[PDB]
Amino acid sequence: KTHVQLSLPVLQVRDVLVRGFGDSVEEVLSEARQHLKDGTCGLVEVEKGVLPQLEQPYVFIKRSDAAPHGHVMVELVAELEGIQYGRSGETLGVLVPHVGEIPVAYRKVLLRK
Repeated sequence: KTHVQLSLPVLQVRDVLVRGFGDSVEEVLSEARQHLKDGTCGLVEVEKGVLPQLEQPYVFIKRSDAAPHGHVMVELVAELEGIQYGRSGETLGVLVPHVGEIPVAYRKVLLRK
């Protein structure tokens, strides 16, 4: 399937134990996609002070369309030293590995895979 319905656990930035997916734009997009497939991917909602507490490169989910079955359509865009790889809509948050942190909410998304 080109799209997969996911429910992503929303994590508080200060709870996150593994603060990025790796060391290159290509690696973080790779790892993010693997974790999304394996149900081991969390979402941190971006506000003032959040991104400097996480590791670059960043992986965002961005709204790709204006929402089947409550699931917002999203795609992956990476960022490293102020350059983004991809072009999409508004940021829903930054993806991180999920290793058992307690979420505050779930974000229903339809991921372009």
